[PDB]
Amino acid sequence: SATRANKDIFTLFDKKGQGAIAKDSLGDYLRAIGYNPTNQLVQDIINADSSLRDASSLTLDQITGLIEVNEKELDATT
Repeated sequence: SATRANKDIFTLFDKKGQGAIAKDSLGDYLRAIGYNPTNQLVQDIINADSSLRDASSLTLDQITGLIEVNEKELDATT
């Protein structure tokens, strides 16, 4: 995948200018970058993280730790 694509989609979904999109756009963001996972995959990687389990809005730097770190499995979706 490409990190540039994540930056364009994250800021586009960030219509407030705070550097953080709500947690209701996670799946809507993976599709715009190339990932087509499901709620079971999305919920399993979120609730499994004590920091993202209840995070209000992931920042641009937070998504990078969820795409690169899960680059093999998300890319395998596909």
